[PDB]
Amino acid sequence: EGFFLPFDSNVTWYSFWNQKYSVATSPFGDGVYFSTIDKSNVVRGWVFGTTLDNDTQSVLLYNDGTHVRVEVCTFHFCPTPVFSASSPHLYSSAFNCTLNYTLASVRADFTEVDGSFKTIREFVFKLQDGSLNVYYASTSYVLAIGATSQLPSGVTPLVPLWKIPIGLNITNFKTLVYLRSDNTPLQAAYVVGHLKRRTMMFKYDENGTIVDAIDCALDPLSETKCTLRSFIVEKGIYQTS
Amino acid sequence: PTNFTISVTTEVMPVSMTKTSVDCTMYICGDSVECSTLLLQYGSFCTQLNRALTGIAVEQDKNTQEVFAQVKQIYKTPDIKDFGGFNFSQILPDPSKPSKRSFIEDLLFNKVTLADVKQYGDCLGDIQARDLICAQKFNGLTVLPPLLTDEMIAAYTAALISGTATAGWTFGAGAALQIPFAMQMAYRFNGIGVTQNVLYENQKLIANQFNSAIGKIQESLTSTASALGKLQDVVNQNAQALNTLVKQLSSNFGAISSVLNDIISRLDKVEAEVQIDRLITGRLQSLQTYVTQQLIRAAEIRASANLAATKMSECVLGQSKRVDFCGKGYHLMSFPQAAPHGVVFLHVTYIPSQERNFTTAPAICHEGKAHFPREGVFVSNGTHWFITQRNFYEPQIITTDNTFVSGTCDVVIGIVNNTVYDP
Amino acid sequence: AQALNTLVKQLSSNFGAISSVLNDIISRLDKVEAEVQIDRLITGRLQSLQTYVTQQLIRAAEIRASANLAATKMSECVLGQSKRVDFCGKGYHLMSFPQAAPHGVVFLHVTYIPSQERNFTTAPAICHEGKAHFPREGVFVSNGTHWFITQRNFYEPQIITTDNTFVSGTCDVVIGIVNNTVYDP
Amino acid sequence: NAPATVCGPKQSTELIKNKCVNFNFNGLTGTGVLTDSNKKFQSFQQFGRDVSDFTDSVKDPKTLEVLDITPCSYGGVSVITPGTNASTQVAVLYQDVNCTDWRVYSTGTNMFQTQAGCLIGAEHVNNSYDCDIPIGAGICATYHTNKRIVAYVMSLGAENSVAYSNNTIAI
Ligand SMILES: C=CC1=C(C)/C(=C/c2[nH]c(/C=C3N=C(/C=C4\NC(=O)C(C)=C4C=C)C(C)=C\3CCC(=O)O)c(CCC(=O)O)c2C)NC1=O
Ligand SMILES: *[C@@H]1O[C@H](CO)[C@@H](O[C@@H]2O[C@H](CO)[C@@H](O)[C@H](O)[C@H]2NC(C)=O)[C@H](O)[C@H]1NC(C)=O
Ligand SMILES: *[C@@H]1O[C@H](CO)[C@@H](O)[C@H](O)[C@H]1NC(C)=O
Ligand SMILES: *[C@@H]1O[C@H](CO)[C@@H](O)[C@H](O)[C@H]1NC(C)=O
Ligand SMILES: *[C@@H]1O[C@H](CO)[C@@H](O)[C@H](O)[C@H]1NC(C)=O
Ligand SMILES: *[C@@H]1O[C@H](CO)[C@@H](O)[C@H](O)[C@H]1NC(C)=O
Ligand SMILES: *[C@@H]1O[C@H](CO)[C@@H](O)[C@H](O)[C@H]1NC(C)=O
Ligand SMILES: *[C@@H]1O[C@H](CO)[C@@H](O)[C@H](O)[C@H]1NC(C)=O
Ligand SMILES: *[C@@H]1O[C@H](CO)[C@@H](O)[C@H](O)[C@H]1NC(C)=O
Ligand SMILES: *[C@@H]1O[C@H](CO)[C@@H](O)[C@H](O)[C@H]1NC(C)=O
Ligand SMILES: *[C@@H]1O[C@H](CO)[C@@H](O)[C@H](O)[C@H]1NC(C)=O
Ligand SMILES: *[C@@H]1O[C@H](CO)[C@@H](O)[C@H](O)[C@H]1NC(C)=O
Ligand SMILES: *[C@@H]1O[C@H](CO)[C@@H](O)[C@H](O)[C@H]1NC(C)=O
Ligand SMILES: *[C@@H]1O[C@H](CO)[C@@H](O)[C@H](O)[C@H]1NC(C)=O
Ligand SMILES: *[C@@H]1O[C@H](CO)[C@@H](O)[C@H](O)[C@H]1NC(C)=O
Repeated sequence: EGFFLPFDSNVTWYSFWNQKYSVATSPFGDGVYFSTIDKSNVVRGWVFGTTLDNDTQSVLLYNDGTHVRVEVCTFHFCPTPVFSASSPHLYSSAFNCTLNYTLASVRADFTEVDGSFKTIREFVFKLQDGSLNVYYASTSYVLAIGATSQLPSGVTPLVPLWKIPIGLNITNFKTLVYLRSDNTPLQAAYVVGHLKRRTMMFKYDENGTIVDAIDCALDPLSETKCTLRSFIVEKGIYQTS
Repeated sequence: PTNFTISVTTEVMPVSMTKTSVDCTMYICGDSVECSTLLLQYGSFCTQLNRALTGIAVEQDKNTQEVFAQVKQIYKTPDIKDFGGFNFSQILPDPSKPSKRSFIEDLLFNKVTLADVKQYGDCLGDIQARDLICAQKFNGLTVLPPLLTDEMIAAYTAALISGTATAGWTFGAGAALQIPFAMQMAYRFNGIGVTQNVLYENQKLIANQFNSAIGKIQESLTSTASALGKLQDVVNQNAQALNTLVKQLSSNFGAISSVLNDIISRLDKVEAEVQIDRLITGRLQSLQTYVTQQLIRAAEIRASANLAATKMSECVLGQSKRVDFCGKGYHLMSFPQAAPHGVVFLHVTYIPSQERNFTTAPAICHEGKAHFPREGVFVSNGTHWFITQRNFYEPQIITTDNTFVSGTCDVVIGIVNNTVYDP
Repeated sequence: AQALNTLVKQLSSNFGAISSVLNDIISRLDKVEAEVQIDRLITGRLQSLQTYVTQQLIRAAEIRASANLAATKMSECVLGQSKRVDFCGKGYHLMSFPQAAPHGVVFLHVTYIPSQERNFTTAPAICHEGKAHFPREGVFVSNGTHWFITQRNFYEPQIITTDNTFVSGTCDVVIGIVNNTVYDP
Repeated sequence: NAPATVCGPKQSTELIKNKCVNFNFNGLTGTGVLTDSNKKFQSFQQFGRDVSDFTDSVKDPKTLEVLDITPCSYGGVSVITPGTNASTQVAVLYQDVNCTDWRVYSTGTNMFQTQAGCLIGAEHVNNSYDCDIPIGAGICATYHTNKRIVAYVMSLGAENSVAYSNNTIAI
């Protein structure tokens, strides 16, 4: 039991084609679930904070093309911060800045990839004792450019990546993408969910990987699976909570 | 009734459960010397727990002894398994087979998984298998073997049968007295109220029905597996209690961790003692709960074993007049069969069938006196009046030997005028 | 006695406290830190009493089962004659006598044990004529030359009589029937 | 609970495998037997857990290979004795030792497997008496004549046979 995204929960899908662009500031309540369905490297990173103005400081976690940088600075953010191709059009000024280092050396080009969506990159961001914990998993997921905007089936366990000591209050967060040559960005999509304090049962296989988790206290059948510590329930009557 | 059915039905009775012993110092502490001391203050409780478990383990062998070792004369299995047309081969051991058990006993032993000897190298070389028995034994939970092996229990069963096939009911009371099986079957028929001439007149049919019922029993336990559910539940409860005991070692019991190594490595010996004492109290409580539930299950198993010993004495070693005690119907014979953690009784019963309506009278007014039937009832087929036994339609001429005279015929309600033969 | 003495001996357990003696704890500590040690001792001793009471309940259930069986044996073996095999002693039960014992009862089962058996050639029935004769009580026995009818549990031979036997059907159906004569008074 | 890069200065000894040792892996102490493991840790994991919370595996911090941790204490042990003031010699039954040819206290002079474990200190006899001291799996023991502890297969009862005949009865 901890902070998890509930099964079959209300999550918001945000779409990107050459005519629309949606980067609205989602609330950061008890942790969020983030997942980008993308054929290229569009969603560069995120901005975490409270007001996202220069009165308070903010977290700038993003990929510049070759490294994953985190900056806990107080920014004068431009309205709708973006990347003009590889050029960062993020902030006008940055001062009083308490954290600036690179987390990983990940080469991610800004080139547009034609075709259909290829991979889904799933993230879990949660705040624990002033540190931003990042959980990450990447799965191949072929999605077309029409008639379906759903999440993949099954489970994919997100491994713990980083513990960033940002040390500040986070209530809102904003996604940033790259704008190509200052036009409306290419085909991309991202989903924002919200974690809740739930119990959940995880099944580990013989190799140690999590497969087929279940959400305890979602329906009485799941609570029976929780109590039985099993994913197979025999026929009969079962007392629940 | 004008006919009958020879019915053989099974009754599955648990007799013994798994004997177990617990090393407290191995369960409460893994190998921690720091936990071995401060457990000396709780040694009386662990001697109490092991005393209760030893009493249960001794009572299990006492339960097995009181059911199967009723007679101490191990009668030899005869070379011929046919006793007046009655085929005893499926319930007696086959000398041509390597196993010294009956075919029915082999089917019974194949129907229980028996998942509770081991070696340290076996658990050391099979870590990736994650065996439950290795996890039980690494925490000081051992399973003790029963005193009687399955071969000796099968030998006791094969001595109980063929002591009743060759000497019948007369070896549980004194020395065995041999008797032909047809005459002993006639005695059993006389025991249920059927005249023995019915058995001699329908010996081939009765033997064929008995063999067919034995074959029906054999096929119902090469098919469905829910018949041995009581023994399987005994095995499953004994395994589940030990697995719960193993799983309950992950409880923190209010301490900072449920791991003794973590507490010892992070804390010095002023603050590790508090968490270690909390873990000791919790694990001792878990062991006490396990021992208490084992005592409850041992009491239930002992009640079942006492009932099984009573059925061994009254259904196998004799013919019982008690209704439904030795199967449904009029009891004729019972044959024990050795099963894992229990016994299976093959109850041979007499089921009357194919009844016919008859006009009946309580008594016959032949003259100024009244005639009452000695054994049986007065029946009429429409024209003439006969007297027959109750459990089989055998109409006989109403004579003075068939009836007796008591009083006048003006006081019996339902009295019927008819002649009575006098030779 | 062992349960009571174990209850007495378990008062020496510290139960995680600094001492198993209340007087030592009260003499060394004031009432803010003696309270936790006294509470630990209270919890441990209450647990010991609960364990004793639970084991007493289980033993009382076993004793009640034994007493119910003893009352059934008093009813069926002492106040009557039991036809149940091995319920009142080994053998054919005649009578039983209860004897008072400390914490229980001792039954003296008087039983009939037949002995000194002898071999006899036997037949299921007698084909005296076109009809067949079956024994009313007991079995047909032969001493080598003549045929007799005796009761089952005791050798008391007597000649075959129409009162001793009964007639049912012809004699070509019974397997093992022998030829003899039946006396008619 | 996790891989660590800041440690106190203690030592770094060599790995001792297939032997009960006092281990200390990244500050986590304990006793057990270290063996090579077919487990693949996911590079954020340093310790492994069984169905309890016992640390049954560990990732070695120098050579990043997983080692299994098993307790070195294992196997049921029983003592067979006659009464005190009858004898002082005993027989020891090691339930989880196959000595048919060890993890025993003493090698003795009498060894044979009983299907209830290895029996040391009692000589096998071919006779079959009634049970005096139950060992298990059909084996019993007694103090029998110079006096010694002997182990034997228990006898189920007197051997008997009934002369069955289709025309003979016993009265
Ligand atoms: C901004 C955060 C961010 C995270 C959390 C991140 C994690 C991350 N990205 C990876 C690969 C990768 N992931 C990406 C790209 C991305 N994947 C993403 O999560 C995002 C947002 C991008 C960039 C837009 C690519 C292209 C690689 C490198 C593949 C390679 O060259 O082998 C890997 C695997 C590295 C390895 O196996 O050696 C990790 C752990 N990368 C990031 O850039
Ligand atoms: C920790 O240091 C040890 C000792 O130097 C390293 O073990 C050596 O590794 C090299 C390179 O693989 C081998 O050629 C040597 O044979 C190893 N020596 C011994 C004694 O094992 C080890 O690789 C280092 N580990 C890390 C994670 O840096
Ligand atoms: C802070 O933001 C305000 C607008 O809210 C702007 O006028 C001002 O110049 C900014 N100051 C700095 C130092 O960036
Ligand atoms: C972080 O440091 C890099 C150089 O290491 C610098 O280019 C960058 O501007 C810094 N980010 C700030 C001050 O926000
Ligand atoms: C575990 O991994 C092996 C390869 O190392 C693979 O063959 C096997 O299928 C995997 N097991 C599961 C349950 O996925
Ligand atoms: C009794 O039933 C059996 C089996 O069906 C049959 O063979 C036999 O003829 C029946 N007997 C009578 C008298 O009807
Ligand atoms: C008894 O039955 C078995 C099969 O169940 C058969 O092989 C055997 O011949 C039968 N015996 C007799 C005497 O018919
Ligand atoms: C006996 O008579 C009753 C009442 O008429 C009838 O229902 C029943 O079937 C009869 N039983 C027979 C013929 O066996
Ligand atoms: C009843 O049975 C007798 C037997 O002698 C027979 O003569 C008579 O006809 C029968 N009556 C019937 C079937 O109504
Ligand atoms: C039997 O019952 C019938 C029908 O009710 C009745 O007429 C008759 O008197 C009764 N006979 C006796 C003897 O009670
Ligand atoms: C009866 O006959 C059998 C078989 O011949 C024999 O063993 C036995 O001694 C005889 N006598 C008695 C009294 O049983
Ligand atoms: C059998 O008994 C009869 C009647 O007492 C007697 O005459 C006869 O001699 C006996 N036969 C033998 C062989 O003892
Ligand atoms: C009794 O058995 C013998 C030996 O097999 C046989 O010859 C005889 O016919 C049998 N008698 C019967 C079945 O009446
Ligand atoms: C002991 O080892 C032998 C080696 O031949 C093996 O046959 C046997 O099954 C093992 N176990 C027992 C309990 O004897
Ligand atoms: C005991 O029996 C075994 C197995 O048959 C045999 O090898 C051994 O010599 C016997 N010992 C005796 C008779 O002393």
